[PDB]
Amino acid sequence: KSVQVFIWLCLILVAWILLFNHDVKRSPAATKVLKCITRTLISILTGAFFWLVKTLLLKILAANFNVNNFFDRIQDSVFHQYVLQTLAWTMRVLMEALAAAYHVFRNVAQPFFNYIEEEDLLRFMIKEEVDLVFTRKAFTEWVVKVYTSRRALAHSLNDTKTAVKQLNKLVTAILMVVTVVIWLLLLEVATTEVLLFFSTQLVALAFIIGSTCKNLFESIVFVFVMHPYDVGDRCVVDGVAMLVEEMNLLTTVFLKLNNEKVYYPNAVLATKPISNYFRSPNMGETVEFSISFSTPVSKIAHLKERIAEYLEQNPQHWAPVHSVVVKEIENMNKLKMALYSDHTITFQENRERNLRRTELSLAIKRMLEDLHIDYTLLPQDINLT
Amino acid sequence: SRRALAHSLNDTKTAVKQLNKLVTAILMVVTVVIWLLLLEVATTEVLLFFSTQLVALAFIIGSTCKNLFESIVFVFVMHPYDVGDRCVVDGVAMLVEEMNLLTTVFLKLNNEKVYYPNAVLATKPISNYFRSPNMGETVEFSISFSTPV
Amino acid sequence: FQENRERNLRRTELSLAIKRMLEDLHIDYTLLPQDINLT
Repeated sequence: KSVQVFIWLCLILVAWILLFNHDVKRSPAATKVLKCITRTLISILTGAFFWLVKTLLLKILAANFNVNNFFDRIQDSVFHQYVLQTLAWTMRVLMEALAAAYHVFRNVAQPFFNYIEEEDLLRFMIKEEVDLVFTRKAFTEWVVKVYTSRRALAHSLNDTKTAVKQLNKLVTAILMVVTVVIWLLLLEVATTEVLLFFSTQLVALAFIIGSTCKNLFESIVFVFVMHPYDVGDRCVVDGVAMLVEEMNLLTTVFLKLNNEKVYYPNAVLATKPISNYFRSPNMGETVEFSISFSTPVSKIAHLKERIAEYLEQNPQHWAPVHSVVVKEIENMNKLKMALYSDHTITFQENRERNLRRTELSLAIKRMLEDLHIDYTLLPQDINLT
Repeated sequence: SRRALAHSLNDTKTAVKQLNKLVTAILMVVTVVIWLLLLEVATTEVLLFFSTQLVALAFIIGSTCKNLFESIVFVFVMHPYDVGDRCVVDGVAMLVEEMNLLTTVFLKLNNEKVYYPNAVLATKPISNYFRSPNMGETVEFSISFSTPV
Repeated sequence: FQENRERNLRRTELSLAIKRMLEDLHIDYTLLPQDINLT
């Protein structure tokens, strides 16, 4: 549409120029109005070119956001469509897009059949498709997680669209003011002195509002170019974790672990480190405990073997890889000990991570209790009088 | 090691490609404006209005391409580290993941992704484990003052 | 230090060796004696 209107306007301008290109001076009054009209056509042509470049910038930004998120958005949409069947166009579909779902899934599954019914999937989709898509409780949990992910993707898309719309409004206002001033200058109504007075007032005001649109530009380049995080991702700033809520050009709203709303200046974040749990791979875990310096090495080996067995017998929560490291020796009476292991998920699920850490700590406590590992304070010698 | 070298080469190629795109856009805008000026279509007053708008916008986007230039001179000229090398910043170790013109992605010991502004790193010390020689070790323990020599 | 896991394991092994060697040598640490006057 933009190129069509641009060609329309340019053809109109050239046609007008050709008609009056001939040197036919109807009257001195006609010349002034003709010059004013031509200046108006040139000014509106410049405005149309500005609009074209503006929409080009907006479209390239939208395409960058698409390459960033629309792939996962379309994947989630396809997964949801496949699940529903078992039980651009992609951008439009994404924009358009618990107990009840679990009940529906259970009803679809054959009675007294915990595993997914192959016949039901086959009748609704091909066997290969069903296998690729693939415990009633596990299926319900997966459906709930997929729905939550789709909702988060929709919220992220809406936030990005709102930010792009606000940026479009701002740049359109800038274009409007630029084109009106361009038309005024072309019309040549103001004399010299007033023009330089306007110029000096303009450089003054330019410094004034530059002191702020510098921060604005930093914020937009931060949110767009670096793109450290998306909506709904858990991030840590200054050592405190929080969840992204709203993406604005000048600010970003975050929710702390205590459901406390926080407002941040986007410009400041550009000068601070940002960590993302959602984008990070499976995260590690650390536990701390201490034992006596007199503990035999055999007990330490037994504890290591028990830890390895416990970790390998629970793959769903902890990966087989693990390590036990001695930190430091305190007066050769206390031996600092720590265990390192990796979850099967990231820190995004804070509640699940905390529960798993508590379970691991309880397991370590029990295992230490059975092994009879004891810690004793340094003996004190007392001389009576 | 071969996989790490391939990843480093790919990251360097991607950074060079992005820099090429940026400089090519700058060249394109420069040449179009040069052609427009040579054609001599605009009159005087509009030319100085364009000039003042240009110096204004130049300050605006300079406030940021200054940091951009600092980041590129940091990643290229100093070249403190490569992809896959373990580095320590502010006393915390991490692993290089992605090399971007404006930022560098690092992974902490807990497999925690971190994003840094490349401009800031230029003003902070950087230590590289991969490029360093064999490292030392220290252990701490205490004994009684009455221990015989 | 690039191999953080290997470095940590080697440090732990060295610490255990130091612990054992100190244990065999019978090196002991004692807190400063405290004098108590009853009433």
